[PDB]
Amino acid sequence: YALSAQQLLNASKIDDIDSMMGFERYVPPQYNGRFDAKDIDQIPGRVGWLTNMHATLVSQEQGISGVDFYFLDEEGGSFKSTVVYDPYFFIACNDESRVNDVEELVKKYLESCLKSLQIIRKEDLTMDNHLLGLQKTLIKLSFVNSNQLFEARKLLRPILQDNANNNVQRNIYNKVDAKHLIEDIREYDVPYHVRVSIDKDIRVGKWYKVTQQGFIEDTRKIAFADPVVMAFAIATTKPPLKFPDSAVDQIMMISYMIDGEGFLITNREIISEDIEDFEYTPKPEYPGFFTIFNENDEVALLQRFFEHIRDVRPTVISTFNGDFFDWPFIHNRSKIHGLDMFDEIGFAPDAEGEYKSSYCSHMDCFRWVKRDSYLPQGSQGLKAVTQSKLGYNPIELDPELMTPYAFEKPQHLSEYSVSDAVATYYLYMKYVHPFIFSLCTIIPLNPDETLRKGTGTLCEMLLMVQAYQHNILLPNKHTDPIERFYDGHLLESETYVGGHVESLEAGVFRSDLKNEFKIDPSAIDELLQELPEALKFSVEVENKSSVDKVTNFEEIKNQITQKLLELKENNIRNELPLIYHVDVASGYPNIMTTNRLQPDSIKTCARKLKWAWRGEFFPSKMDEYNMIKRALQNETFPNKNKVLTFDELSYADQVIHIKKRLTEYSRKVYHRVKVSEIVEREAIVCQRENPFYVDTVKSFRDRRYEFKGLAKTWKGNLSKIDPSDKHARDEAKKMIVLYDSLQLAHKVILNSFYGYVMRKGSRWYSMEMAGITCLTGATIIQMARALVERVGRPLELDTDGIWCILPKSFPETYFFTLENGKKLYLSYPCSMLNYRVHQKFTNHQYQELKDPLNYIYETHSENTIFFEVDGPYKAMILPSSKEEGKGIKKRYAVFNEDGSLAELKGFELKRRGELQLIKNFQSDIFKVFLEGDTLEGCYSAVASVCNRWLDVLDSHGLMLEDEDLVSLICENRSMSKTLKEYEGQKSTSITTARRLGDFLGEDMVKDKGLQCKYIISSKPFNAPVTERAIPVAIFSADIPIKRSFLRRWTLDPSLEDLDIRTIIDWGYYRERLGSAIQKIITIPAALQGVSNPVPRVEHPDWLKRKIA
DNA sequence: TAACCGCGTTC
DNA sequence: TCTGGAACGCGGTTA
Ligand SMILES: Nc1ccn([C@H]2C[C@H](O)[C@@H](COP(=O)(O)OP(=O)(O)OP(=O)(O)O)O2)c(=O)n1
Ligand SMILES: [Ca+2]
Repeated sequence: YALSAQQLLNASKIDDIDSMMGFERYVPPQYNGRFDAKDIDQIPGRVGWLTNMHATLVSQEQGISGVDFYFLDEEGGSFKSTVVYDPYFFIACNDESRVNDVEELVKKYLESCLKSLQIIRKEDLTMDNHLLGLQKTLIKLSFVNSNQLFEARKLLRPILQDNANNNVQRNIYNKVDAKHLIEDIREYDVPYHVRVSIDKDIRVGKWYKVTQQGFIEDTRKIAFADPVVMAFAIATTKPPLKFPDSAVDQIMMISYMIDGEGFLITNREIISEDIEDFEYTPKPEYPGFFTIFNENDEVALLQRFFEHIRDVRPTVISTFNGDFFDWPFIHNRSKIHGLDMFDEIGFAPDAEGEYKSSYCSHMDCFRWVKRDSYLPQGSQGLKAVTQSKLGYNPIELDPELMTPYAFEKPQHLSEYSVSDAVATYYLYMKYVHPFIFSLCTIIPLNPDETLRKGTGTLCEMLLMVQAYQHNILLPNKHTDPIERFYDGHLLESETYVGGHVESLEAGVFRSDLKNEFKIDPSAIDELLQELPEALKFSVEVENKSSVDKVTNFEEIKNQITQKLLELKENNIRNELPLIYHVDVASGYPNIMTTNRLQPDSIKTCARKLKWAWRGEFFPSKMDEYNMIKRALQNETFPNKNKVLTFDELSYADQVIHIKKRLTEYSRKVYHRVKVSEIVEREAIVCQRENPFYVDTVKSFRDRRYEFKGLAKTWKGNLSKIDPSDKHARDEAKKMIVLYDSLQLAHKVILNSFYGYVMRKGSRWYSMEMAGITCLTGATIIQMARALVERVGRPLELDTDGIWCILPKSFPETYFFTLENGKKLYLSYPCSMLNYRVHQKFTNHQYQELKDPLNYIYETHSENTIFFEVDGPYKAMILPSSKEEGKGIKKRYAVFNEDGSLAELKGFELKRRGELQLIKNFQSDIFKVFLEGDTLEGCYSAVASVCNRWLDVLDSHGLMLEDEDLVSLICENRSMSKTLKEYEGQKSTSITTARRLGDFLGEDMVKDKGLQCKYIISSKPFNAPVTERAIPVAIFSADIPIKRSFLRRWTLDPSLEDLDIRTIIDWGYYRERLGSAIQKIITIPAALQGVSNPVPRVEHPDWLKRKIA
């Protein structure tokens, strides 16, 4: 209909644009010989590196469905080739002996849109006897295009919903109709291009030969082709204190880089003078020679950008958040200027509002930064990312100086624009491009989708490929019920008990300051009894060798035994510690694969595993619940298109009202509004189920292990280089960052296999399997702690890792020597626990198909759960709570032996936003715990820094320049949603957002993600802090505006002193600094037996009493 | 006091 | 239409 025409027309537009960019549709010659990959060089065709793919319509050259594929050929050119393929989904039946009856129904019922029918079989993991070869019979419906596939779904849903409802009433005194035989539709929601990419085993990033028969992968060709890559960034005018408006604000410059060649177009109507060619090579490996394009006016600028793009023909354009700032600005500045960007460069927004093209992938690096970098949110800006992954500081410029510096210091502003471009091209080439394009080789998505789709969706794609290739029927996307009940109470949420976290000790621990250890002598007895087989376990399992080939096994056994035996005779010791960290490698994935954990396996073929369920429900019983429902049934409610009734509403809106009224009732009759209960649960895990899910996790884990191991290889290569070989250590350090980043980008995707069984809309949902994963790790990590606390002092614990200190005389690291001369590394702290993990947690019931033809299985033991050890570290600093007895989890600082920071967890320094005074305070303070000869001398050095920070606040800031003051006292906080979505809520961010609007206009709060830079006033006295919160920007406006809003915000019309120094609630920030000093310095010092080093910060009353 | 929320962390 | 999980710290309101 009118949908077809729009789609056929779009295909014609896209076809013309592709040809302008060098993608003419290529048809390979004919061949009547056998189609075999071995004979690839003789089958006529064209070879090309696959760079993109998109669904389209074809007109015998109604529309025909197909997928365009974009190639770069070996002769420096490009072409595209199309594959047609009939879209299809399946109809399931509830009586396989009458499948033809249903077949003859839908042939006539779907005669308007059906192209062909077929009876096919697939394996159904929910079917009885499916592990014996019994398959489910289905009707495969096929169509000419996707719109016809959707037309059939619209005709098939009435049948499915009518069968779910009961039958009509005819003769009350009384072979079923074939319409009732339709059980369900299946695989109806697979995106078409994912369907073609899976069924035809085509992947972006591989080499193919487009022949008449099909696509032949050329395994001979190895390395990727080199696409023409461009990355650009723009700079716009901006009213002071406000945001750029693509309506009124013009753009001044566009800076970009094409394969290393730098460019910068300028808008002379805004920037004052012509800019000469200049260079920005921030580090030697980032060459940046920039040729300038000075143009009269904005149109002239935009056509250079469009003409240059048209001439170099980029197949990848990279930006940094250019999907929601840059591209929409260029578009609107092209609309006002009468330029159609789509006819110019083939770029346009899509359904999600992101800007895309047919021939060119848009690589928004911010998506990679946000999803795969593993960097914190505070470190996700371009400057922080450039500092972390590129190893240099890019040029800075306060955005309020950008519009003026187009006039005053243009060249200064030309160096900032090129900086953003240099950092973006090399961020893409070094990190984003290799990662995403490699991922495309195994994921049936094009580059644009591999970069932006959620990691759970990426997992589902990987799993569907396995499911299809093993002829397993795809389950339909899971749907959660609108209401669930527990014990007669309406549930508000349910979950499983997740990871185990423990705060066990606080204070400073350093390798030069002795500690007191109490060694359980029975513990040493157990280690001595397990020592012979633990060392064998290290040889044969941990290093995949044989004790027959090690030549110092007895020496090592004796040295460890001697060290252990002395520790037993002296169980009370005051020694230097060893600050060690043990962590299970890929904990949850390895827990899953060890126990054959997968959603379809939750049902000696049965392994019972326990998990913990936690529910949150209303205190109201049924008898009450029904009462509030019938109350709302008698009420009127507004329409949404002039008044409706409860039952005339939707089910969703119904329970929305029920929940609100249920909360109110319980808050009165019960006072409590939500009750939480935990119940232990068991689940059967079949050990014989088709392991397509488990095997997918095992493969992707092994994929990550590759890069994780290379990061450890090169960490050792760098430790072997002499400090004088400067060029060698830089290459080694660059390898370390590259592989550490690659293994980290694989980490989120990996652990998303564990999270996917709880994702909304998941095809393989199982709360039980996730709950079992969490409880098992909780058992292992506590088993490990139970041993550490008997031999040393565990400090902190989270999920699968333990930080601890061990006596200096505890057996540490050893090196088996093989007859080959090669050595094997052994760390006894790790091997003692790994022998226990493999004594108590191995799955002895793991099963695999031996003979698949006769369906014979074998049973073996499996366990891939290993602690890895890092250390020994120079220092660890763990903070303590302000409340008595409580600890602080997920926060500490760790230092390497050479004095550099190893880890910094949780603290405000790294968190996004937060109070700059506390941020800057933490930066200066942690490195100071390294000073001092004794523990008491250590705390004194930190107190010196403390009292300097207390001095600036006690002096009401009089010691800082007013520029350093506006930065130290400000606190930034982001707003996830728009301010209108926070109605009925008070906070400092909301107040700042409201006042920013009453002063700079509602056009500021128009967009979510607003940063609220505020300072708290002492002005409304004894008033809630959420009200005394002023936008920092007010101290930067003209004086009348400042006083009006100030006096109003202070409730003091007698206010003429508009100096920020007088408005600040110094006592508030003095108390904030106090809580920081208490938790990092003084209160941990008390738990370590050192009197308050910072007496100006008084101890809590409970601490002063315990001191006595 | 304890429940409770928003944000951004550690797993 | 998209869309991995739970545990936790902290400032701040609220019952
Ligand atoms: N983003 C994350 C981080 C962690 N986890 C869960 C699953 C992990 O198995 C477990 C432990 O977290 P780690 O940081 O130890 O991650 P891994 O054990 O997977 O990796 P590593 O080998 O680096 O320890 O926490 C998760 O689900 N999602
Ligand atoms: Ca781990």
